[PDB]
Amino acid sequence: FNLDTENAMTFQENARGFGQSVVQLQGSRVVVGAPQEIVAANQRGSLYQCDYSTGSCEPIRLQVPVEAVNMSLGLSLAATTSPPQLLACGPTVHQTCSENTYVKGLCFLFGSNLRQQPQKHEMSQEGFSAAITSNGPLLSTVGSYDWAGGVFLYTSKEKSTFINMTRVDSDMNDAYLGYAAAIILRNRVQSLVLGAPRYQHIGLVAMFRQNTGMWESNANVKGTQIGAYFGASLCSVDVDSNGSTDLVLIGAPHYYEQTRGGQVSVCPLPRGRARWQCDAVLYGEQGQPWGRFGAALTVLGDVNGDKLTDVAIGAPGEEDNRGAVYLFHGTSGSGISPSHSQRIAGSKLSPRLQYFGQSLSGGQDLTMDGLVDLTVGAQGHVLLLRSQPVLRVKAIMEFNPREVARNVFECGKEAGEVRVCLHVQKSTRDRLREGQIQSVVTYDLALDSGRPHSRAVFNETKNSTRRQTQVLGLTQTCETLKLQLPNCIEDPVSPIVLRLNFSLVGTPLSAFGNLRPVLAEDAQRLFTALFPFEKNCGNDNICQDDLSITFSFMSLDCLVVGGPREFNVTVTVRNDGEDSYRTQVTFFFPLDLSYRKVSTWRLACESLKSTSCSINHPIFPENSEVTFNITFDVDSKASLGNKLLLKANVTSENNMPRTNKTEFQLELPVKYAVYMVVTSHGVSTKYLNFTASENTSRVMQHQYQVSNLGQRSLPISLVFLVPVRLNQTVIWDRPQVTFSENLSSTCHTKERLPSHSDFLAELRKAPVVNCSIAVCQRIQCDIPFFGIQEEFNATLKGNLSFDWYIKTSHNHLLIVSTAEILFNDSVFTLLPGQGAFVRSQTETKVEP
Amino acid sequence: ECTKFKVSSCRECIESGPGCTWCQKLNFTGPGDPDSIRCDTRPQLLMRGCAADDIMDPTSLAETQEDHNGGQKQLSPQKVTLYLRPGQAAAFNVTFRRAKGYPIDLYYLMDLSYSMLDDLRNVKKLGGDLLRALNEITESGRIGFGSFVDKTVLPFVNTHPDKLRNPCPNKEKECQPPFAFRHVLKLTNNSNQFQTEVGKQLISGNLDAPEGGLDAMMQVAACPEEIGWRNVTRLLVFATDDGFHFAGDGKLGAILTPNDGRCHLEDNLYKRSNEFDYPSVGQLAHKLAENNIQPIFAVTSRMVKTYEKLTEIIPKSAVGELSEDSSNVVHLIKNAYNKLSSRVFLDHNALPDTLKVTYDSFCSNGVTHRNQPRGDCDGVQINVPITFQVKVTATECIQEQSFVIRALGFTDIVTVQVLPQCECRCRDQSRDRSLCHGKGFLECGICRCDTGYIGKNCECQTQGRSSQELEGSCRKDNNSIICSGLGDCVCGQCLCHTSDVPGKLIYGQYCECDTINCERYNGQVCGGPGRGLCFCGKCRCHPGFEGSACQCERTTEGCLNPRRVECSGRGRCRCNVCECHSGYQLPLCQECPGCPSPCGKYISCAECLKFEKGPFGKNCSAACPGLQLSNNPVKGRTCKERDSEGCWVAYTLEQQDGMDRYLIYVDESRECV
Ligand SMILES: *[C@@H]1O[C@H](CO)[C@@H](O[C@@H]2O[C@H](CO)[C@@H](O)[C@H](O)[C@H]2NC(C)=O)[C@H](O)[C@H]1NC(C)=O
Ligand SMILES: *[C@@H]1O[C@H](CO)[C@@H](O)[C@H](O)[C@H]1NC(C)=O
Ligand SMILES: *[C@@H]1O[C@H](CO)[C@@H](O)[C@H](O)[C@H]1NC(C)=O
Ligand SMILES: *[C@@H]1O[C@H](CO)[C@@H](O)[C@H](O)[C@H]1NC(C)=O
Ligand SMILES: *[C@@H]1O[C@H](CO)[C@@H](O)[C@H](O)[C@H]1NC(C)=O
Ligand SMILES: *[C@@H]1O[C@H](CO)[C@@H](O)[C@H](O)[C@H]1NC(C)=O
Ligand SMILES: *[C@@H]1O[C@H](CO)[C@@H](O)[C@H](O)[C@H]1NC(C)=O
Ligand SMILES: *[C@@H]1O[C@H](CO)[C@@H](O)[C@H](O)[C@H]1NC(C)=O
Ligand SMILES: *[C@@H]1O[C@H](CO)[C@@H](O)[C@H](O)[C@H]1NC(C)=O
Ligand SMILES: *[C@@H]1O[C@H](CO)[C@@H](O)[C@H](O)[C@H]1NC(C)=O
Ligand SMILES: [Ca+2]
Ligand SMILES: [Ca+2]
Ligand SMILES: [Ca+2]
Ligand SMILES: [Ca+2]
Repeated sequence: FNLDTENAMTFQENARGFGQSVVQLQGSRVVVGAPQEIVAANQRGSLYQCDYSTGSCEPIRLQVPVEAVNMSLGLSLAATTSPPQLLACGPTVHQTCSENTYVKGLCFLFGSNLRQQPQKHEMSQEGFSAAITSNGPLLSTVGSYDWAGGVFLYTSKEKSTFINMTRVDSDMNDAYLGYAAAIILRNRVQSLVLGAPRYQHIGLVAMFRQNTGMWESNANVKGTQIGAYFGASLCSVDVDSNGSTDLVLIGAPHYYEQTRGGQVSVCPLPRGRARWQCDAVLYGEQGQPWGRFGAALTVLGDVNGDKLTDVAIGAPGEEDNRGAVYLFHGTSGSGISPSHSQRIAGSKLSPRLQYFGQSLSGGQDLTMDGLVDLTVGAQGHVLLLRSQPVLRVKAIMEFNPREVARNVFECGKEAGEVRVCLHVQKSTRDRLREGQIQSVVTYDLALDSGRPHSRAVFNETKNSTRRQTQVLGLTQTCETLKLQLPNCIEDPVSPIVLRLNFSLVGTPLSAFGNLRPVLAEDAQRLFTALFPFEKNCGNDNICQDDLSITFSFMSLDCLVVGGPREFNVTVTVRNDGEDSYRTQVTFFFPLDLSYRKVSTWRLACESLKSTSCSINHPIFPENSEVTFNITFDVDSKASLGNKLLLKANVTSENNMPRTNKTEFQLELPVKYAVYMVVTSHGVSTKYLNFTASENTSRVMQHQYQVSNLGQRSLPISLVFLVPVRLNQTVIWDRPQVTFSENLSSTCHTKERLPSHSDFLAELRKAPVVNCSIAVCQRIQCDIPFFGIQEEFNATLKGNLSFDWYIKTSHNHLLIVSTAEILFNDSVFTLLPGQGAFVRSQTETKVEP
Repeated sequence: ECTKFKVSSCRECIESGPGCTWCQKLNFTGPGDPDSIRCDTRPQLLMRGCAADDIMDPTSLAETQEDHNGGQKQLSPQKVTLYLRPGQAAAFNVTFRRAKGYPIDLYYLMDLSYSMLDDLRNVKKLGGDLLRALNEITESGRIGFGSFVDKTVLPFVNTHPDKLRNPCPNKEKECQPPFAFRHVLKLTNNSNQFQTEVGKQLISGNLDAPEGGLDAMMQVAACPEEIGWRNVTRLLVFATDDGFHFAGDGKLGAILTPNDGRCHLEDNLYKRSNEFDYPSVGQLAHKLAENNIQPIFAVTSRMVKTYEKLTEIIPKSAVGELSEDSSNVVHLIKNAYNKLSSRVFLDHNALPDTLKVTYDSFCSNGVTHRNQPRGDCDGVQINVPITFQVKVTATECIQEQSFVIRALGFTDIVTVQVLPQCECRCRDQSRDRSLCHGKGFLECGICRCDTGYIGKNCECQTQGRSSQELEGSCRKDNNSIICSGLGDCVCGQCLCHTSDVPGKLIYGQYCECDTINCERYNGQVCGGPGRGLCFCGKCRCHPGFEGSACQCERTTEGCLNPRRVECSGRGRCRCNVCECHSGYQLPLCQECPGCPSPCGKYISCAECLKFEKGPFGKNCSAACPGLQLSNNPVKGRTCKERDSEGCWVAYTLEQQDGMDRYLIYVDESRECV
């Protein structure tokens, strides 16, 4: 598939540890670390900058300090392309002090020239993993605070800030936080993800955010199996390329199963205040125990040419430690596909490769062909798996005439004509010139594929099959080949069918180093075209029909996405004039819907996406009418917009023009289901005594706790009704609404008069004291964004006024305040039954 | 029921389903009936006219071979053979019996970190007790000793020349330099050798908080001859008070070569320890399994919960709370041995996915498990037979092959030979050839034809054209197209075409059924091969699935809370998903948000029960139906209201299974206004 191995460029070096870590640099340069090559006294580890043009590597003339380093330099590397920066760190600097030999990190930052560079809590190994932020390098200390972990973020060589978790009862000891690090972009604001492969013994990965200047850990996930070593490698993936991170990949290379070793998991970014959780797990091939799948992670950009970021994953333990590398595509649903697209095996490359796939680097083009290149590390070898351009073939079969003449088939020299057009296209964009890409394609044409004794044969082979090969450029090419019918046909019920299936072989590019094009793995390799016989439903005339379609969401007012999950529409199709052959109805509908069933004719159906239903193949009689219930399934997490536009139009083999009634569209309102519960809380002052000797001011509070238990974030308008005056005497003085969750909102107050004038008798009838016995104020608070699964304590506070107390027959009275959550009914709704809890009341009882 | 894809020969009926049967009588088929009628469900065959001697399923069966002279056979039969059938599982009863007198080999592998000083002090005077306690179970026991600290490299230990000489934190004390593994004592039945060789050991220490003993156990498994294992019960006591290093930790010490599991012992020391990483937990677990070595994780209280997780990876391993000074080693060993011997896991060696070996377990003490992935039983007594119903389903008509069933922890195995019973043993071949028009030959009542002839009785030659009178009979009614337009009539039967579109088989008597026309779930017909198959508008599910498209399971139900009741008694569940009434939420209906607190209206109930007041006019028992008072505090909603006497009743309302029933606990310290 896409990554090349037949002509893979290889670097050799007798340096010990060469190929342990690789990073790409702008242009055609790769920096490879050799963390065990000894070059001087107390000096191990040197950089090797490798060039595609020179075909070799020479050491970077670095001026290592003299402080008895043994840096193991090249064990960790980092780089950025704009501005040109590259970071090399030596995690293990053996500082032989008077009593102990501590291990610290030393860090080199380079610009466009690798000539001179700056070099600037023990046991920290400061440069174990490295990243370059938009303000400077980011260094990870796996050993800070008894191997708990942490990172240093650098704005300048003099100023840096330490980032880590809060300490809780030594649960984070030995976790190795910073064993991997990554950068996640949130609205182009820098944010951090860190991994702890040893956390407890199961592993942990966390997100760090810059919440109002400070760095805080908001979410984290944990591993399942002991010793699976969850969190060894991290890889932030921006699948959609919108400028914001979507997923974080967490590798567990030592996950143990009976026939598998190692796993990686997908953890999409949490939304709002929701908890961070995994949703998928990836695995290597079966029968490869201890494969260490997930030891290396990298971003390859868009490899297949579909604007979705793809990942490669290293498996250096496979096939007796000769290793493999796995390519996974990103999916359009902001996910990663559960199965690998390619496996590269060290055996197929060279017998000399050991630990193949221990290191990966991708993101830039080194071959200057315009395609991202992946560089892979091995013990003493480095290979350049150049991404091959992806070719897709579009085949157009156009029979001439469009239909088989009646006299040609009705009861061996009878003949026809077909034009086959093969058009090769690039899915990717690159710098290759026109005419450079040459491909060799071979294809097979089959007339009546799937049937014995085919009804037609080709002219140039005199049988029902033809194989042809040619060298094709990147442009439209066509060839016309005649057809023959060896016999008359007395059962013209089904067309002659032509099948085309092909295989494409790409010629190596001589200029760019024997690079070959590759046919896409998901490309349509089988093409079918129908050569229909002429109809005779008339006085030898051509067939025609007046087919029409109408449908309605009968007895349905609005479509609720959150329930019910299935809806069906009474589609009716009518035919007039003459019989219609092979009537198919295509339904075009938003991507979030899916098709389930068709009921009531031999009616069968197959699956903006489309769905074609076969209305009683092959024929649909005169003046006939058919009604059926096309049943759709609505996604629970769907987003169809304000209205959903179902569009269906009918087609027939007659190919009649598009009359206005052959197409029908009817928008229905979309009203998203929400489920909001408002309840009083026990801390509310539910009871009070009675006070009539003199008026008093006593504070009481009613907390109408609000929750969003659905799956939609919505704007809400929340209203309290609070008594303020009875019998020209105030019951409340100043009701002040308050929110404890600091969410953005504004509040105002309005006063309205009581609905009944019978406050002298209503108290006698019932002891209720609400806005029908007293003047009440209306506090309305507008919230523009109430998110998913978030709660806030809407509380009311103010001083009660005993200026109206009535000594009625009942020895108690009830002050009642009601809070109801208003929402835009044009878009949002509650579910039946459970929707009675949108409003709530709290009563403060006053009696002896 | 017997669902048949256009079957036309005897063995095809067996391939086509688990419940299908073939019949051999010649009268079973008329001129207008296709040979596929031979294959159907057994009662329909009996109804149509087949007989118990004319029918041939053929049932999957087993043969058991045993030795009469062999006494106290721990695992029988010695070997079995299975004439397996696709879909129809064979069953056979493997019997296990705990034997007496099997000796024990005990190897003691211990952490020598500084926190293990007192434990090492106690252990060095324990050899005789361990050997005698081994003899108290079975005679002729043996003991050993082994020691580990950690890799001799940073960060795991500091590499300063002074500290390498003396790594233990107390500078004054005399301690041995760090080492990965040292084999101390040969497996012997002499206590003097144990008390001598162990007594030369000295304490040590590393810098990191975990230790390396996973690579020590990996060497204790890799060196059989040096350790001295017999072909007997082998025990490996592992005594640690803290966590372990495992694979991946070596990158901090610039170590990246995997541990290879070979015997690297040289002069009783694991030299070359720094050129290999630590092993993974899967390396140790797998390697101990292929040598019948049973780990006994003697770990301290804080580490017990961590080490329990190893037992999910390592069967035939036990974990016990080790004291801070290893005083309870003998009792822990005996309890672990009893747990290991009573917990008889019975599992096979790996086999092709075409075999779905499954176990039913009729364990001893009244417990029974069904369709378990591996045999499971506990409390296996001595000389008390136990029965495991091994259920083996094929789906392939496999080629003659073999696998091994083994009682884990024991050398005894069961060889299983497996053979395709899909061939037919019909005796009809002795009939005269006149029935086949003198061209073919008759078996199972169907005239099988050679390459030159075709048809039910070989009447139609392959060269001759199809007769129109035969083609006209392949129609359901006057309006039906010939073979429904998806096939051709060959000697009176529709030869179906094949479709270039993926997965569309065409079949049925008149070539009228397609396997793609059933209604879809998640965009796939019947949920794809993983849920069911389509038979022209009807979906048949595999066991464990139901519904119109096999989208609904009938097993491993998510409806059931751990109390074994559907949706906590307050909701039906159609298709494995609970449906609720009122403001109750998915999935187990355990809690109701939004519904106001009912505490204020149950005051009429709490006023009576805890205080034992008489009837409130209406009787108290009828006043509070469906509620119980607990003699112990319960967890849930807390509430406080005012009673009829003006006193604060502070009580909690824990909801329990059913509709409108709770538990109430009321504070006795009543306070009144
Ligand atoms: C995260 O880092 C902070 C400091 O940035 C650590 O806080 C120190 O913890 C040690 C532990 O004994 C204390 O002695 C220090 O007094 C603490 N310093 C401050 C400023 O509070 C914290 O322990 C680290 N947590 C983890 C999990 O690594
Ligand atoms: C540095 O590395 C050399 C080469 O192995 C070694 O001999 C020397 O002891 C090391 N020095 C320190 C301080 O680790
Ligand atoms: C087309 O398909 C047939 C059957 O799968 C295959 O034999 C043939 O090689 C294919 N054609 C090409 C050009 O590969
Ligand atoms: C159509 O929808 C209704 C309402 O959900 C459902 O009861 C019915 O079974 C569906 N199918 C048909 C054929 O009516
Ligand atoms: C289609 O479904 C509606 C309700 O969804 C039902 O009233 C109607 O009878 C159904 N149509 C048929 C043909 O079953
Ligand atoms: C039917 O609708 C589709 C929707 O894109 C359109 O392309 C097509 O031209 C319409 N008419 C026919 C006859 O298919
Ligand atoms: C006020 O209280 C009365 C009596 O309980 C009740 O009927 C009414 O709905 C309440 N609200 C208003 C706005 O009157
Ligand atoms: C509301 O207040 C109560 C008591 O102060 C508290 O227990 C609860 O958590 C608060 N609500 C939220 C959403 O935090
Ligand atoms: C309400 O009472 C509180 C405390 O009794 C007092 O501080 C406050 O001034 C009073 N008035 C208002 C408007 O809050
Ligand atoms: C195995 O024994 C059980 C009784 O323990 C019995 O029910 C079962 O039928 C036996 N298995 C076979 C295949 O007979
Ligand atoms: Ca994004
Ligand atoms: Ca892609
Ligand atoms: Ca390139
Ligand atoms: Ca101790």
